[PDB]
Amino acid sequence: DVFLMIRRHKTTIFTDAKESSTVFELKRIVEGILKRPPDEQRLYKDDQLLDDGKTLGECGFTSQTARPQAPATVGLAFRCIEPFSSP
Amino acid sequence: DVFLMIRRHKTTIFTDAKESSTVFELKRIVEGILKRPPDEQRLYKDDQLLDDGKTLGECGFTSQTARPQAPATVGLAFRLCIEPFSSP
Amino acid sequence: VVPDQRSKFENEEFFRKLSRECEIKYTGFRDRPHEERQARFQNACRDGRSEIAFVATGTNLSLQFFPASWQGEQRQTPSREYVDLEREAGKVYLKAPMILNGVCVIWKGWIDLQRLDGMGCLEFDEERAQQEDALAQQAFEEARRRTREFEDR
Amino acid sequence: DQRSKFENEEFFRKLSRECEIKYTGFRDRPHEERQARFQNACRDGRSEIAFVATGTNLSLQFFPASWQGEQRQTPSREYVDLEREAGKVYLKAPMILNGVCVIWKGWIDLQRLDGMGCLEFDEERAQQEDALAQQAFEEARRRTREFEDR
Amino acid sequence: RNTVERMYRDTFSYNFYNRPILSRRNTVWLCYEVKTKGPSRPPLDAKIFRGQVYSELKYHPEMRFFHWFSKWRKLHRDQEYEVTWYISWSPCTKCTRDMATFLAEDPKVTLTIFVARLYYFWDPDYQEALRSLCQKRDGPRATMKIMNYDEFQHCWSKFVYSQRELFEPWNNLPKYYILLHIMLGEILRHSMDPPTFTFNFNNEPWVRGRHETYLCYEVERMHNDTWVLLNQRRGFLCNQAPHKHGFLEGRHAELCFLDVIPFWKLDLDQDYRVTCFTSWSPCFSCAQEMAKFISKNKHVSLCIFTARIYDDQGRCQEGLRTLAEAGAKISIMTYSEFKHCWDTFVDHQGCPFQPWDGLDEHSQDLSGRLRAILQNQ
Amino acid sequence: RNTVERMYRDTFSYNFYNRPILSRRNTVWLCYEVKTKGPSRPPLDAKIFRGQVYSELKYHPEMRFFHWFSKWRKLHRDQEYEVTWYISWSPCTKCTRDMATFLAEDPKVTLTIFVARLYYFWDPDYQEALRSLCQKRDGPRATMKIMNYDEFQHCWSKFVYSQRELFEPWNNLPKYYILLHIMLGEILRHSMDPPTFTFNFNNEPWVRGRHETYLCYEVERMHNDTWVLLNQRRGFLCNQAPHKHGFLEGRHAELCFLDVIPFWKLDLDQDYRVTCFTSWSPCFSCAQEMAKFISKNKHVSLCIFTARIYDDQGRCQEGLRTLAEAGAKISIMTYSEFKHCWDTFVDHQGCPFQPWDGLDEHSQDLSGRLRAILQNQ
Amino acid sequence: MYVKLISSDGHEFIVKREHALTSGTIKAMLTNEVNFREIPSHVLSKVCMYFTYKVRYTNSSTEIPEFPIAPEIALELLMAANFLDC
Amino acid sequence: MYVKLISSDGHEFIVKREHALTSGTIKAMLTNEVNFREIPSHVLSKVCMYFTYKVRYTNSSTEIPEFPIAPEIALELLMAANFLDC
Amino acid sequence: MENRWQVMIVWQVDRMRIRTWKSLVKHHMYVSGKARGWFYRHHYESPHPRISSEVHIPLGDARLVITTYWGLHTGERDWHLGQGVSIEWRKKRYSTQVDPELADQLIHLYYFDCFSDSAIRKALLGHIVSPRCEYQAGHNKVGSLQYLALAALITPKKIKPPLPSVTKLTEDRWNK
Amino acid sequence: MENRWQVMIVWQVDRMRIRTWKSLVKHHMYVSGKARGWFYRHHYESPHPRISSEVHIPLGDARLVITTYWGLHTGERDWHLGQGVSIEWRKKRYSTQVDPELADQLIHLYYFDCFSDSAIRKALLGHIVSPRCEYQAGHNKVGSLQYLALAALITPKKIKPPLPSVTKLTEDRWNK
RNA sequence: AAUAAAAAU
RNA sequence: UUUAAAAAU
Ligand SMILES: [Zn+2]
Ligand SMILES: [Zn+2]
Ligand SMILES: [Zn+2]
Ligand SMILES: [Zn+2]
Ligand SMILES: [Zn+2]
Ligand SMILES: [Zn+2]
Repeated sequence: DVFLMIRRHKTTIFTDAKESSTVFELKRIVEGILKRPPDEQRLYKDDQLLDDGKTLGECGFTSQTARPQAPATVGLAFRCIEPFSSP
Repeated sequence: DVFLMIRRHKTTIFTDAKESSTVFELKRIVEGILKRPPDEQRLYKDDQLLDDGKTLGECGFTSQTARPQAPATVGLAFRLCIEPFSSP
Repeated sequence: VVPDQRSKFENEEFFRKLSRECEIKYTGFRDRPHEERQARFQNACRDGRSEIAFVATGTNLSLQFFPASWQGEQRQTPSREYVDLEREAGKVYLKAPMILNGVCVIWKGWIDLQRLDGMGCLEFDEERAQQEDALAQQAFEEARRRTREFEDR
Repeated sequence: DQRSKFENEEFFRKLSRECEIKYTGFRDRPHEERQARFQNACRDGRSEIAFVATGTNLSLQFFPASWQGEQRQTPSREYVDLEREAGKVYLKAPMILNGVCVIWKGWIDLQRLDGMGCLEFDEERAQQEDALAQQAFEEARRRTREFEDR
Repeated sequence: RNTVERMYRDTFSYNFYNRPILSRRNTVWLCYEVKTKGPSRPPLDAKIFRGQVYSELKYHPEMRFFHWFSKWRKLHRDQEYEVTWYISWSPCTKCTRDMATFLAEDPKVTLTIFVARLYYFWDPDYQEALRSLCQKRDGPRATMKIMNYDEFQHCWSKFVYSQRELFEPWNNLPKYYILLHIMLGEILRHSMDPPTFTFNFNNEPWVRGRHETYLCYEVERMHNDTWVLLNQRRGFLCNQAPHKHGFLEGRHAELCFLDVIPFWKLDLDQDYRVTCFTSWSPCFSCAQEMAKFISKNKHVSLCIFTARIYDDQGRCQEGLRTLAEAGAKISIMTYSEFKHCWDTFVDHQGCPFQPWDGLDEHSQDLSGRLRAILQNQ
Repeated sequence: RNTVERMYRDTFSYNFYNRPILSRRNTVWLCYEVKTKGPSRPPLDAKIFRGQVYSELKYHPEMRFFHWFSKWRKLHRDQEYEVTWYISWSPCTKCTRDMATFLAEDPKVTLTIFVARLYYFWDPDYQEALRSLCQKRDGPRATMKIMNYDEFQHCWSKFVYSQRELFEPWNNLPKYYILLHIMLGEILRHSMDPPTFTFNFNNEPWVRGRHETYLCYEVERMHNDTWVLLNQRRGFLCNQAPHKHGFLEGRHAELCFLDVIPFWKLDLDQDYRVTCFTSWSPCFSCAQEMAKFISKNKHVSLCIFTARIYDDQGRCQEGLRTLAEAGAKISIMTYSEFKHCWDTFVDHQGCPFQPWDGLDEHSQDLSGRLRAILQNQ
Repeated sequence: MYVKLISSDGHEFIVKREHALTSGTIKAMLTNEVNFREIPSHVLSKVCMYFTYKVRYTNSSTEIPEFPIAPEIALELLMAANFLDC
Repeated sequence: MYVKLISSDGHEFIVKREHALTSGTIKAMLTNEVNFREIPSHVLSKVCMYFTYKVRYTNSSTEIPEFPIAPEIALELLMAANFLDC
Repeated sequence: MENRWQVMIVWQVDRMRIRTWKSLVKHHMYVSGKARGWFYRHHYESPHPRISSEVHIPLGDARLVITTYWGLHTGERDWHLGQGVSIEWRKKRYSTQVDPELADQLIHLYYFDCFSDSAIRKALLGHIVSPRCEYQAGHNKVGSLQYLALAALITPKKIKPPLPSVTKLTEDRWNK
Repeated sequence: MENRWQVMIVWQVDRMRIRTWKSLVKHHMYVSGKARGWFYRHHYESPHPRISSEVHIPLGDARLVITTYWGLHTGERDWHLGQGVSIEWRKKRYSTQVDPELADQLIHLYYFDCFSDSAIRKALLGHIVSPRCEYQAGHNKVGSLQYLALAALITPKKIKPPLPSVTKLTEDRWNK
């Protein structure tokens, strides 16, 4: 299991998920919070849009990339990478 | 200057020569002892026949290759047999 | 304390051992020949005047088997510990009662004589819990929860 | 004998060649300060001045004769003179090296604080010096200790 | 093993024996403490470092301390630190220069170095490095001092495996301390603060409150029938107030001076002139000691320039007479001598000298008094 | 540094003092000598290596010596060498295993080791490693011995900065030497050659040429109402002929035995039986001391078995009775005991026991004499 | 099944109720929304990270990874931990 | 201007007169051919190498090269040296 | 009859680690007072043929025994792991084995000074924090964020030589 | 009146090399007898403001004087090489400077034991050779085949610490 | 009392 | 007297 952090519109969510889970399950998980259909939702990694059909292994990300102290950072879009606050 | 050793038919000559000296000058040098014209004689390096016109720089050998404690090894022929040294 | 013991046995990963099938090997006389190794193994098992060592491959844990006479005095043993080869054709069964972090446990294992290797598993013990001193059990249980962080004034 | 030694042996790690030399006093101070202090040392004659060959370890040191005291009159007396040239200073220094008497002559450009130096055989003092001492040194430098013991 | 939290009693008694000249102390023991600016509070860190004198430069305790400090300083950039060293040997030349550079890079570290003994204090290169590290105020201040009874006791209490025993000073602790203090004052070229010179040097006939003698000195050597100054021999010193831990009977400045002179290793085959400028005349005992010293050391001539005549019980006149008869030249300070002392031994910051009231009259009267004392017998 | 031509007197006396149990001797000094095979000649090489006992295995004196020696070995490839070590501490376990490996690799070096103290002599692993390195006669022969007066004196002669003078042995050199020799003999499990056993163990009433007394001993322990042997504790020892540098008064074998009994740290709460076999019966003083020791130590029992009864001047009868009153059983070897001693304490090479003529008759005579002596008082 | 946290600067996180149960203040408070008066967004993120790590390794006792910290943020992270008794 | 040397084993060398002049035996003996009863051919090669080496570096006293030798050849080379009085 | 046997989980280490443990314990027992009250029983004070040394830490009314073993059966061919260690917890006639990590945890509860109660409010006020924790082996667990943040703000003291921790003593560098 | 000067050749070296030179000379003068007879004049025994020491080596009637110098500005900008060395050879009033290598050769002619005249005789007889040349720096010149062969046959002794040699003293490190 | 300092280890 | 041994340096 790996932890992930999703940020968009200055809204953040933290969750744990399986390695082999595909992006469709990610959209299903975020649906229970954002209450919109998975289809229109599209993910982002390094400001690169993630197509509807995607998997962790195909993306190249591994369990080492996502850690409890260093989760993978991926943006989201609906039908802006806001940096964290500073001292 | 460099020092050189030439071995042929169990006959060897020790002499010094300038860096830029061409093989023609070497043949002249060996002429005084072998009493043979330079032209027909041919040299050898690592079992590789040397053309009539050859120079050190073109050959790539340098003053580092030849030392008084380890002169360049070259074979000779007339008009090849690399005889090794004796053993204890 | 028995329900707490069971809960910890089932949920808390207390040692490098994970209370599952773990491969073990006989460590005695490795540099000696294979036939000599197993001959001495069987001779010691029968005689009972030597110590027997087993090591789990994936960890540094070892099970060292000491004759009961070596220790200074005989200890009361409500359970029975045994090491015998007769039950099988060439397999030796090992039963080891212990007390790990305050929970009484039985380590069971088997070893094949021919290959000088085998496996071991760990199982909860229920009968001896009531036998054990409740005073020491509860004191240990309290002690293993306290934290030195900010403990004193 | 002395002339043959000088010409042949290339003795003493110096080959009597026109070699690069430079003033090294106060390398840390700025160029103008270095030049000023060099000029003051040359004129006053109360400080020390060193001239080093560029690519080697040898260096020639000029110490005021007062420091060592016990003065000895020297033929062709050493000199550091700025009268010859407006921009250059000439240096002459008699010496004895490995049993042969020599002169070291060089010049330094006060603007660049460097220049050239060379070694020249000296014919005069060689015959003046004690025959006994030079003969003894010549004997000493000829012998080898090997197999000498009884 | 390089670091130790404490050292054993034999180690402390062997390595911190503060004799100015000790051999076989091949190890450098560096006790250290780190503190922060503010009210006095227990040190943040305090340990010991070790190393031979002949080891590689990167292993000397000073380089090790600074290597440790570089990393230990990451936590708080804003913090400004005070460092206190108690070191058996004073840092070496290379270490001295590298320490200068290190403190130059970080302007937020104030270092004090307490040395039991001075290492190679007669090496001109080391003297230059010490002056660069310490004397020059443009570079960050790196204070250096000799250790006294207080510092030895503090070490014994905080840097030794003592079992509540009490510090037992060795034989010559204060003598060696004063010698080292004078030597370090020579090397670092300390100067008198103007207020002390103004208060102690006045020649007025009657004064109150001055119970301390100040003595400035300078040596000169014969060469080619000329007096050539030794700029290395120049400084001043005051008397030691009596103290239970130091001298039970505090030494007069003259005794300290005569104790120092043998450590200059002046050559026997030459001739030296030592000129002293004082605020008080020598007393009876000081006069006899100086006279004996001059009598035994025929290669030294002594000249004294006093500011006021110290007379008590009538023995002072006899002391001055015997001192003059021994060979020493005694005279009185005039305007020229006062100005020379002001420009030489005082931190005048470029300011000029301001003669006080009745200076010439008092000088003339004291000159007449001295003439009477030296002539009448 | 690591290599030194010699060493100062202070370090030699501090480190080579051979008390069996010493602390604070944390350095190992290895004085090595190399000679050409066979005839005596000045060593081709000899120096000293230093090393902390806690340093890494590569920096130990032995490993350093062999690292140097491998490269030194490629100048005369065809020569065979003898190497002699004088080492303050016995080589560690790892050094022992590695020396065994190196010596097996190159059969063209002889190694002799002399040791002052025995490092960790009570460690089972160290004993096994020493047996591997030294016990084998078929395999690599690396001799080990304890240093006596002679070895220490030679080390002084050739490896000390002793301005020409004489070596003064410390207090208890011979006692410590005999203790260490006994311990080492136990560790390596030495054994008598058949000739000595034959010529000394005979029970003939009349003998000639045997004035030195032998002894063998083995400890045993109570457990579960049964005697259990300790293969750890077995060995034989004799008496020391008086010599100038040894005990000036001759030291009896029984006295050495008594001196060593305390070292085994036998537990008081247990019960032990010590079985001793002697060619000659204890003398009066020996029996007195044995009885005294037995009385003081109530946790030990003795079982003496004598080959030939010794009655020179009649004093022995009193000593035997004191032993009896102490509680020490006494008997005479029959055939069984003789054969057991032969098979347990001799390098018989598998050979069988060969009793001599009239063994049983003489044994019965001795038994009768002993019974008559003991029954009456 | 999630508790919403509002950063003092106006950011939003959501963390499972079980994770928030580790914090005494949030456990007592839990309505499904919480507002933090002084905790900045980065400090709220760091305390959420601490919750994540502790939950991941609350029971594991073998090979516990490291928890990176920085001196500049440590002071206010400790302040937030005190406030939350985490 | 070249002296001839005969190896006892059946090999021939030649070296200038000046080079051989360094050797006392050859210097006294020298006829333009020399025969050595015991010196093997390899030892003759080594001694000629030494002759050229010293003739090159007899005068220079700066950065002199090392003259290789091997222990197994040492005894025979020493015997040849003593015979030749080099 | 069937043989009576006794079983114990014998950690396995190399000899050098055991010797370092022994040295450190002795030093901190005699020269330094940080380990005063600990008991060190020499090899001749135990009848067991395999015990090499016992260190008894009185945990108040209870006890913790660390036992080293010689000539153990592992008989590793390289010999690099021929010895061993063991940890046990005693109270009157009760006896149990303990984890190395839990062993140091229980050790640190009594002896080595740690952050006091007031250290949380001291950080809030910025007041100098003292005394500081010098035994990190006693907090191998997942501590509260308060403790972790406090440790990050103020780093532990690193005594020299290091304090004795069973965790360092009993670890497997060979396999890792 | 023109100024007068004294002219010397001063091989620039760094502090540590001179220090080691002094230490080795003192060691072999006092601790060992190999350098017995050498005189070491301290810094305070010479009026010269720049001298730092003097080593006098009596070579028969003549003498060899190795001097070291202080505080010269001659040293490099890094100030690595602030010190210098120089060698003279004095006989009564006569004097002459000496090359470092020739200085070592002259030194070896008197003091350190070398191969005896019978060394070669014993070498060709196969018997032992006593003693052997312990000082290699004294044969800097390439010598007779006898020496090269004999040295190749028997390795020279390595004294510890190394014998003092001027060539090692004045060797050029950075400007190789 | 003496150590000018790797004269030591 | 004592050191079971890096208990120190
Ligand atoms: Zn330094
Ligand atoms: Zn006075
Ligand atoms: Zn070792
Ligand atoms: Zn007797
Ligand atoms: Zn703590
Ligand atoms: Zn020689």
